[PDB]
Amino acid sequence: YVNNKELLQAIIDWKTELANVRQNDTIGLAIMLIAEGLSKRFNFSG
DNA sequence: TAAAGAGCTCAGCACTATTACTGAGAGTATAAAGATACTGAAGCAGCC
Repeated sequence: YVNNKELLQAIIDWKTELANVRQNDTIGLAIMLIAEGLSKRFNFSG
């Protein structure tokens, strides 16, 4: 799906900003992505 | 002797405080996981 590392980056960055409102959606798109990919796991998707 | 006091405490309907107790919530950091048939109607598509 998606490089875990870049996600660490984005979230570190929203950490730093929340240390000041919203967050980037890059990480949010990736979240949708990973949710939907897990959905196709084998116990579920049944 | 026996009708008649005044009270000693036991059925019989609540009440408040209770006690499991079921629900709402908040933590979660390995993975990449298909054998109708027909008619019709606008839209699309090429043309002088």
